[PDB]
Amino acid sequence: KTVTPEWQTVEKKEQQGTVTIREEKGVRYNQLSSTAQNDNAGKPALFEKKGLTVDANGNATVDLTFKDDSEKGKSRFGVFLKFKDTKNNVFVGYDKDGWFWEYKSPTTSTWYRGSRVAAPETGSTNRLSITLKSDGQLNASNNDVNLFDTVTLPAAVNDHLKNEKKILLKAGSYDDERTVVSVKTDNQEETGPEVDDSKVTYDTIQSKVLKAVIDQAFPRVKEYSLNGHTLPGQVQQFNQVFINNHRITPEVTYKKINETTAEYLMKLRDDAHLINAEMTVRLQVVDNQLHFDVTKIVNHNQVTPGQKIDDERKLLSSISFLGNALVSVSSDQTGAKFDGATMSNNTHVSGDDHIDVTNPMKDLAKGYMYGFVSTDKLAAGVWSNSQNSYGGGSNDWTRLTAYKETVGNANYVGIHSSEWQWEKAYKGIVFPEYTKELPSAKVVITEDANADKKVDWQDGAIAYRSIMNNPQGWKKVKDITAYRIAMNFGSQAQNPFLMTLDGIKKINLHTDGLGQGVLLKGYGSEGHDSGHLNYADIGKRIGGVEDFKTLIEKAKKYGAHLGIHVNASETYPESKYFNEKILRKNPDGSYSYGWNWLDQGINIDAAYDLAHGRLARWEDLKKKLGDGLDFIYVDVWGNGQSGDNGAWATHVLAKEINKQGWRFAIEWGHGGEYDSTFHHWAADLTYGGYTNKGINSAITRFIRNHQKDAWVGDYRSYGGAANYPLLGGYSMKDFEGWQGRSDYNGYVTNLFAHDVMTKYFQHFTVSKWENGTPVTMTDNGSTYKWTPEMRVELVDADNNKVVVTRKSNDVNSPQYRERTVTLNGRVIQDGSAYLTPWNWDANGKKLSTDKEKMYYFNTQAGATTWTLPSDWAKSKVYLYKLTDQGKTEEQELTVKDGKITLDLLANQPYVLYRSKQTNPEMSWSEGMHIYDQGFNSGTLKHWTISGDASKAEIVKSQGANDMLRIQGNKEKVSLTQKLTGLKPNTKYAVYVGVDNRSNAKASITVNTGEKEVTTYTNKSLALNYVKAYAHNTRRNNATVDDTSYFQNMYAFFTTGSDVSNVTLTLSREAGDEATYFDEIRTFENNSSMYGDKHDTGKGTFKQDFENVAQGIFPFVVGGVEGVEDNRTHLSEKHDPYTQRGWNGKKVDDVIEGNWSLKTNGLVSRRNLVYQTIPQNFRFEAGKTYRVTFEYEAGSDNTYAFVVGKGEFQSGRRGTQASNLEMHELPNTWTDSKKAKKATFLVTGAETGDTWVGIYSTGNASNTRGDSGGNANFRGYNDFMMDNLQIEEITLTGKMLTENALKNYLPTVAMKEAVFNLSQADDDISVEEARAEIAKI
Ligand SMILES: [Ca+2]
Ligand SMILES: [Ca+2]
Ligand code: NA
Repeated sequence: KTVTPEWQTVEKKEQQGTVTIREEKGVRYNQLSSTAQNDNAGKPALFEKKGLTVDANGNATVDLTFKDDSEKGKSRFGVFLKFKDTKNNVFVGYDKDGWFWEYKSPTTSTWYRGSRVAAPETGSTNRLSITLKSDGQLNASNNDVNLFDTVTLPAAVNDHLKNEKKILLKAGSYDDERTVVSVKTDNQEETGPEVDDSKVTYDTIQSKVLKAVIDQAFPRVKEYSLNGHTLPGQVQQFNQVFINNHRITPEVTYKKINETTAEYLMKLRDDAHLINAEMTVRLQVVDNQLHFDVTKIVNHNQVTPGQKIDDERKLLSSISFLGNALVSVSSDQTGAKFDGATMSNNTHVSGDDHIDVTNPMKDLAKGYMYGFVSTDKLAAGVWSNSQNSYGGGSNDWTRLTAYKETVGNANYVGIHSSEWQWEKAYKGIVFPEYTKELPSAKVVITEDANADKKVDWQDGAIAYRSIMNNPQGWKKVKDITAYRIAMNFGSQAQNPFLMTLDGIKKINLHTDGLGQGVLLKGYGSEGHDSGHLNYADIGKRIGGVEDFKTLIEKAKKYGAHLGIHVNASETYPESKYFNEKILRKNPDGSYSYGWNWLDQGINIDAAYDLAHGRLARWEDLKKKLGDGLDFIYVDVWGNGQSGDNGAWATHVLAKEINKQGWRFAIEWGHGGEYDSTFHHWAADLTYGGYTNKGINSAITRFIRNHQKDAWVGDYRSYGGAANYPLLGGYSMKDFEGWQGRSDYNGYVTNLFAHDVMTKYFQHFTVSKWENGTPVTMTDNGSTYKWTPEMRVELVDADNNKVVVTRKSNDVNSPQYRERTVTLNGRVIQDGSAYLTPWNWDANGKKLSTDKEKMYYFNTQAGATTWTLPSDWAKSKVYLYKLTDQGKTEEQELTVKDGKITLDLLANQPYVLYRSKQTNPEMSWSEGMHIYDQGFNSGTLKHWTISGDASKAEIVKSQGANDMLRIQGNKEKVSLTQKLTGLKPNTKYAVYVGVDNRSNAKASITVNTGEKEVTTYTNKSLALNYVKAYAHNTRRNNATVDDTSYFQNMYAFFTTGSDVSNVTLTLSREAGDEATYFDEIRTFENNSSMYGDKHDTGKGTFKQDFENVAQGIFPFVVGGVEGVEDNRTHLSEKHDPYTQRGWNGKKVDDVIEGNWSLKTNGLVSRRNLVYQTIPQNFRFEAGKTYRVTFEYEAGSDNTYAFVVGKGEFQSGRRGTQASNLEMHELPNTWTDSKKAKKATFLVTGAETGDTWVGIYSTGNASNTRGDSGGNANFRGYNDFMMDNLQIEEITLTGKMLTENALKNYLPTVAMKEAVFNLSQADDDISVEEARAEIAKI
């Protein structure tokens, strides 16, 4: 008997309730109760379970079954996640009035308005799921009912609770009322009507191999028979359908077209429900398949896609043959069994049902995705194109429904097609024709199909592949081994298109031609989460359409497939397609705001969007890009931001995308089961926790493992299916920016550790799946039982046979986590090492004999011996070490009676070949006008060095990222290349990224043949805080000593008519310390900032922001939010939406022209938002300048103009905030219709060291009674700059007193000292000036 509670009250004396163990009905519980000495505010009864705690990766999951034992309407229950205290937490729970979320923190505390799901009824049983992630993405469901739309915690709120690991249940009291809930513990230790065929007239259609007995009155199969064996269809007559969810007995006329084909015309009429249609069903046998097809529908009501309709009831919306089993099995038959699959993304809970059809037996009426019935002799499987959904979770994608039906002494289980869809409409407007897809289902019948001398669901599964749908593009999945995100954000152009080609080339070498998948996140507009919906708006700062086309063409040669990250759920005002009609509104007419980051977005009504030309937008992208693109990754879709993102809506989206020739990929793992080939939740193992991963179904994975990356990969933490799956499963990493990750070594290692074998298996189809003994595990706050897979067999078109076997059934054994793989009887993997053949090129084509190869990888040291196949056995054999320079350290191995022994470096890939091989010339950085732009070629030979060439060399950053370094040179060292492929008489920009730790001059110089422009830096003084950038200052990316001061150094120039002798020169003067360079980028640019001219030179400096090459030049982003997707960027005009007045917006996004420099929401941070650095603009020693700009600010004194010098807050004297010269700026709308103008006099410190910038003060903003998105959208918390001008002048005392006057007047309008300033002597000295101004 159990005396041990799974739950206990917390230790805080006053937050204590009463835990008690209670065993009632079948089940055991722990009853949590509140007491008299509790309340619902500071001192509620809190409870706590060992293990239940935010996971290593910062995701909180709760999956709690319970029942409410409180008096009806008297309960206040919920879960606290990431709990710090009563006023610092996230909460999901209910009260009288239903389910809500709520969060509390200094910055922001609110809860859920908007209609709630009703609270649980007393005693009813509740399966609660809650997820809070690292994104701050909160979702919850109760008994598979979504409780609310996804909420994302704001940056401020999430950052504060990021570290909190507490997960508590709350039970609150109020006066006499108490909360009492019983949580379900982990530990818990026939007749029916007979048939009457007397009036039925049957018929038979038959192929060579399959015969089906069919009714002449209604399209139903009585039985099938293959090779004398039988399976029933629908034994009892049911001559009724459901149209628009209404029961209707059709008027049917029948006609047999030929021996294989019969068809029925079916009239459907119900005046009371405005039904008046006819349809033609066709039943056809082909080989061993029965095809059920509605071949024609006619709605006699008048309906026209695109046109509005007066009464949605006149549409023929849904057709249901539910009640007619397409195939079934009888408990009278031997081996009677049904097996089905339902959606599960919980690594602990399989989604599969395995039911013996017996009499007696349990009720069965359930939706399924895949379904099979089998006897001892035959198996059948059913397919349907139904996009029915019975609900969320396991009720979704339920294209089949299985039913128990008692007929006489027999229990039948039959598989029916779920409801079909047809004419649908949104707010009266009928959807486009292409949304309609004629209903269709198929049955396949099979004898043994995997030669194990028994007939079960697996035999159905094998047969099922010839009737099922297949995700468009699925054939490519096998050979995409290296997926990766290349990211751009905030006008920064972190990963230009042509530059991505270098990374493709790099991986090509290190993997010896394995296939790649690069997802361009921020390909459009300014980057990621900018200009959503305008899919055709390829981003100009990363190379425009021209470069994106080049990237696609040249990537083919390396098996690099490209995709783009899009969003069909949300848009920002900047966008072209942004417009009030497309926006989503709540019942009360307020906007459904999306997330606030660069700008505050607004959700869109996807239904409206579909009804109003969304297809046009895909076709524009296609017209713009042309052929070449592989896939489209649709972010967000699934979270209900944009409304209905169900099976039906998702199918329609996928068809739009597919129709352009593109593959479909989604974020959601629940999502797009019918069409997707890639799910981020499945692929990125460390994200969302154990309940948000891939499809946990042996049946589904059996069927489709080779077609998509959608499965449960290896992640020991998550347990269950995730504890070393035998088929592996794609595990993703990256090094080109995503989530601040730019470490290259770990990318390749992971690739061989997990993905090579995962992809090997995808070159075969599963044919046998054998499970072992149930085993007990304990993780993520529970103890649960799990049946692992023990043996999987796969097969090939050419009869090759792979056999994967787990080396132990014992979960405590380490060999539980080990497998052996045999190819045709021969061992290719055992435990930590494998030696796999790989006989396919990057694009999956068969490699020619002479190019066939094997890969070796071993996660430990130690010798391993391998038997060679017959065609390698009597041969020479060469081992190569694979590095970022390709094949290295060639080594002839010794073969000994068909065996070789490898004793090599652990976690290092090697490739074996039958003959000597060489690496090819990569043509690095091609199209970028320079060779090896990022120093990946292992050599500086291409550079003309001048000086002591030993003082320059390529070195690796702390992120394994190659860089040029010059150091310890006692004389000038310089490296020169000629710029290639330039256009005559054309304006250009070039930058090299530079991080200079020496005071010595580090310079970039272009010489056009007609002119020479130069730009230089001394010791760098600005840390790099751009999260998506390779050389930001995170440890894993730091240059050296855990810091990075990398910033782009520019030179602007113009070619003359002769381009044959344009050279670029990086150089460094004498110094001991190091300068590091990386990433030389040269590109067309039409700015003119230097005395109204383009070329770098003397003259007044002006930035109107209209022709910025990249970034926020001459500023660089500061440390105000640490290394981050910085919330300062170039904002784009789209009038009226981005300007004053629209939706109550208080300030302009763009002050003049089409572009301005916008900061969003960074108020009250006490830190530098951005600053100049000397290499972008140098305030020269002793000279005085007049800095001038126009600006908008939505609150008084939230942002300030600052003059500083040296490295800000570097711990050196006077680099502190106090010591900056600071000018707080007032708001620009309360008393003005346009941006105000600022003027400052700045004199360069003698250390050549000075800079100016914008600082976020400690003052609070003033949102004028607004809040939420309204507050964000309207710019109370924003700051915009435009029309910068810096101009050298002659400092004089008078000059100072005049500028002071202008700066002190605004105070005077709400004195005598200031009047006296205005009549200061024309020749006041700078001293007396400062004297007087100080006294004001
Ligand atoms: Ca079999
Ligand atoms: Ca402008
Ligand atoms: Na923007």
